[PDB]
Amino acid sequence: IIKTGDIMFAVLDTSVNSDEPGPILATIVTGKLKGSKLIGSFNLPSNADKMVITFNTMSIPGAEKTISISAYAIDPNTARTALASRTNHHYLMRYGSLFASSFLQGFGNAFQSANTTSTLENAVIGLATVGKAWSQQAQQLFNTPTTVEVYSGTGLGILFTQDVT
Amino acid sequence: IIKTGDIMFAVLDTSVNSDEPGPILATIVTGKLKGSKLIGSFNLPSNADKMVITFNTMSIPGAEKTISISAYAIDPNTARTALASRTNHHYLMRYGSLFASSFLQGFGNAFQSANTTSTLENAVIGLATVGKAWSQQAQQLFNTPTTVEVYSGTGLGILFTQDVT
Amino acid sequence: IIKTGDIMFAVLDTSVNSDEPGPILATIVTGKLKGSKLIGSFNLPSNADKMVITFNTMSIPGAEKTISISAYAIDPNTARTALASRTNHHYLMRYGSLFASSFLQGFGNAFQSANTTSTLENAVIGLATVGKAWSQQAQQLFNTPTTVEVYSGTGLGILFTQDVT
Amino acid sequence: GDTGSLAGLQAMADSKYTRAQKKQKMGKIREMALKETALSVGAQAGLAWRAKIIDEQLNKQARNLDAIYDFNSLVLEHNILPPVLLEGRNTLNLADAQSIRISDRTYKVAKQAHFITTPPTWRQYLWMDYVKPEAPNVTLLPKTKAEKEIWCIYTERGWKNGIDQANTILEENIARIKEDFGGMILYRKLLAMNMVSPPYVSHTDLGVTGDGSEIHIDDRVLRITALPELNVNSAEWRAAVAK
Amino acid sequence: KETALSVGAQAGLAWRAKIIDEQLNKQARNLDAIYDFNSLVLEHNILPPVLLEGRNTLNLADAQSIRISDRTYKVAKQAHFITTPPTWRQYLWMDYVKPEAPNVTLLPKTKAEKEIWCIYTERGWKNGIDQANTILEENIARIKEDFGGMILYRKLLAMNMVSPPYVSHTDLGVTGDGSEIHIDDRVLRITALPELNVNSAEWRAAVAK
Amino acid sequence: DGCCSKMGGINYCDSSAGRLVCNNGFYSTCYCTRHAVMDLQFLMGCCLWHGGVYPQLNSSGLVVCNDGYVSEECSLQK
Amino acid sequence: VPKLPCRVDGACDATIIKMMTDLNKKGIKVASVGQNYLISIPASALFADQSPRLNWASYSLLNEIAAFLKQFRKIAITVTSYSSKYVSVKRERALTLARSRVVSEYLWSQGVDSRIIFTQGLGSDKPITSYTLGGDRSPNARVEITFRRAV
Repeated sequence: IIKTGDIMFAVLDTSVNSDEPGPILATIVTGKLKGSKLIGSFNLPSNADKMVITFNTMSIPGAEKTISISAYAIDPNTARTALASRTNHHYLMRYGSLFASSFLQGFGNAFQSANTTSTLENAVIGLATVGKAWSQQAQQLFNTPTTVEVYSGTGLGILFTQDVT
Repeated sequence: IIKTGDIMFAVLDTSVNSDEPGPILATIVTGKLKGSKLIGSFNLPSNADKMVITFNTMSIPGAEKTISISAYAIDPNTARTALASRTNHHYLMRYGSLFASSFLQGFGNAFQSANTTSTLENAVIGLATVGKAWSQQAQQLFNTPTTVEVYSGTGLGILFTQDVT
Repeated sequence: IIKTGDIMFAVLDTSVNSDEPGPILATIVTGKLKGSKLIGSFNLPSNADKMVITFNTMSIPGAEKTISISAYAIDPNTARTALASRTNHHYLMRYGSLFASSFLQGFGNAFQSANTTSTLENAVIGLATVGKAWSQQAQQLFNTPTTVEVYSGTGLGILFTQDVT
Repeated sequence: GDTGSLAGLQAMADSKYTRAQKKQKMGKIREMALKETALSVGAQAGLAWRAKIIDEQLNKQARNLDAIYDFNSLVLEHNILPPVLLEGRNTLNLADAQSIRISDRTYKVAKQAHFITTPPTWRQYLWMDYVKPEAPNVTLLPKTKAEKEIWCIYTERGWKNGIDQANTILEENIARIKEDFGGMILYRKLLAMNMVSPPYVSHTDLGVTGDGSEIHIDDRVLRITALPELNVNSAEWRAAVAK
Repeated sequence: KETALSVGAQAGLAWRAKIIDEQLNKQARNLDAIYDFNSLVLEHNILPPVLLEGRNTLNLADAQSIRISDRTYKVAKQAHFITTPPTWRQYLWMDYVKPEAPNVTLLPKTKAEKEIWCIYTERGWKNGIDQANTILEENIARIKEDFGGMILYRKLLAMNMVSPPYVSHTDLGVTGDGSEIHIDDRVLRITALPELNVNSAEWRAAVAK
Repeated sequence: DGCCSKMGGINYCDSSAGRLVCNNGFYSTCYCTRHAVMDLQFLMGCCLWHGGVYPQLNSSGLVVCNDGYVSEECSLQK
Repeated sequence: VPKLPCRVDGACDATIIKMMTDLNKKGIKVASVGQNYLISIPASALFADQSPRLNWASYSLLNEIAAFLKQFRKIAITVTSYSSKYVSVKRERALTLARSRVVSEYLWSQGVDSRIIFTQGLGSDKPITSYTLGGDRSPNARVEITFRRAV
């Protein structure tokens, strides 16, 4: 018997980046069920200000049964649902690529425009024509999100939802 | 009897580039089952920041049985899901070909435009016409991504999902 | 009884270009089966990253049986799936023809436009009119990919998928 | 370490050991694949090498072995092998609580006497076979020098194991042939002591025989009537003395 | 941390096991000197049975009910055949396997973590010490009970409280067929296990000077 | 490791005795055969003076010897 | 095998030949043939004149002898005592017996790895050198130990 909505500790030893979800397991170390181990996954939210772990497939040692009590995750010794990860992974790469391509296209066209009022002509050439394709491809590739990454040396929390035996 | 979702190892002897998935097999070398060998495949990712191996056809020697455990893979000794390979295979080739095609187009048109205010004419000629076809063909071929390739002497982890006997 | 997913050796003595698929046969020289040989076919990938042979129709001599064990191929002593052949077969020919047709078009138009600011005019004439038809024909014929071709003297390795008897 | 583990677990709090104990997992999981192959090839090569050494050392002493294992002194006059006998002295066994059984001696017929055409040698008993394996297949290869060297020394371990295997097989062969020779000489001893039955064999003859097309000049057949066996007539046993 | 005190208990238990095994190995001669089972056997290679004593028995079953007696005795294990006399190592050599694999799931990263690791590992070490001593005390009490039971049977038999065990032996001559023989057949069976005699009139007194 | 030091060096391993014989005609004190007489008083392992370890692995932390006794010191505790 | 005992405890044949060379160049006789080993000592380095008493310097030689004899593995030790002709038969026999007794007791007190000790004293009934001028200064008055090395 597990009370409806109490908190359990778990030890997490394997990590993942939030790009491919899949089966990930944790090791319950305290409480009634000792030596027990539980698999589940994560999800990708719209904004990366938190990362939660769905945990459903629960195994207790001793008996060959697999219960499916489902629960979620909080950060240990934090009492918050946020994940210890990094946030600034892939903004600046696409930012710099886009702004560099735009600057190239602008330099070529405006220094062609300022001709009326050889080497600078070749500057116009290179900047004008390689700005455009890199600009449209940068707007093409600008939409890759920055993922979060759990780490393999901190456990996690499990707050219960339903009752099992 | 395997508890639902615990940790095992496998030793990988054969390599493949991540282009055409197929039967790829590892050998479990320790644990409860000895001499066992296991076929499976991988998945093709849009983003090349990690690579997983999905294993399905697990056979133990001695007897004729075929248990059907499906499991994922992690890189061991870091306890993460990344693959130890290269990810920068064909950025620079298509980038340079496209940028050179652009520069040719720009050279022909701009040094044609600067004529009012025979060899340099033929320079204008060659760049002006081989920029265009190479530019549209580079925009054609610009979409082939960078692949990854696993190695043929790197061990891997098998974290289980279901129970077998 | 064969273990589900072991490695066998097969002898390749005949070559084929990667243009028309066909029943290509190799001869197993090792293991319990002596004198046995196995026919299959190849596939054409979109990109030339690797080229492999699939093998299905397996025959053990002496008795009238024909099993259908399916398997894939690896490059011997590399433990990888690539094919040792050529891949730069038809880049340069189509590139040169297209760029030459371009250069003719450019010569006619720019050296006609530079007329205001007999034989030289006929040079402009010839490049001017023979550029465009060859340009559209080359843009028609550019689509042919580079062909690869396996050899008639390098065998290969076979990794199993299913069990037979 | 865990022996003086108070100092050990005070000492393993060092953060350099935390980052140094992580990197041995792949090394263990690679080394355990290497070592079994190294042991296997060392066992194979050392076993074959030791076997052919034993064979040629056996061939160097050909005369004395055939001298000492002379069955031509052991055969009987109707070209019939003596039977094989085992003995035992001071036997006892507990079967359960309040259940004991002792006996002073016991004797067992192991293999029955039978007709033989050619007397057996020792070569079929003491010869070891020799298949040279010319195919050392090494799929997994070590990466660096440490795994190379421990691969080498575990191959040496397998070499020693194969040598010991050959020695055990040799002494088992020695035991089997010694037991058979001892059974023969036991039969001779018991026949001397008159506690066993000598084998009795009758024979019947016919003269010229056959049809008008196929003939034999004579035709003598023989069948053994009385196998050797022990007697239980205790008073009818002859004893022995020396001087 | 809880796993840390658990592995500290493992280390302390193994360490005290090794220490007590060295100390027990140091006194090998005196143990065989005092536990002379080979003298304590009887003449037909038979283990004498086990007896237990009791004095001044009182029980209050419930109200209005008291049962008392002066002394009583109990047969624990009946006599049986033996082959070799038992030694003290069958009761005192406690097992030992050193655990050399502490998988630290919770590595220390702060000095406070190191300090609480130290104190809880110390607690586990002391707990392992206490457990090892308890195990030793249980074993030595058990073997003391065994030796006391043997000696109690011997002296009650001296005091004519139990009949001695009675053995019938049957001897037959040669046996078997013409292929298998045993030259003599001696079979011994114990037809009368030792037991108490309730006829107290046969009992005899005892004095010292 | 060099057992016949300060002597003639090693001759061979007399495995009838299981002892090395040096080039000097003295018996080397090192052993070279498993089938040789030691003098050892200490042992390892658990479930000793019993049937050894039970072949099956119990789901709990208990270990048991083949004659039925349970070795709590080899067994995992709480 | 590394867990197994590779050699016997404190076994070093270099030390063996070192101590036997020191004893032979010291003058106490030590002889080895086959498995049978004999060590002979003169009583002048052990006692006073016609007296079964021990001098305090002799325990160094006793310790060296014990360190030599503990090096091997053996079963039975036999020691014997021989005297000059001094007064009678009874006195010399009892003196030899007592000397054997005290040296055997000290040897058993020290760490001897043997199981049987035999003492026998004779007196002046098995002489070696017929030249019999001296008393306890004679080389014939002596004490011998002997054993067979076991495997």
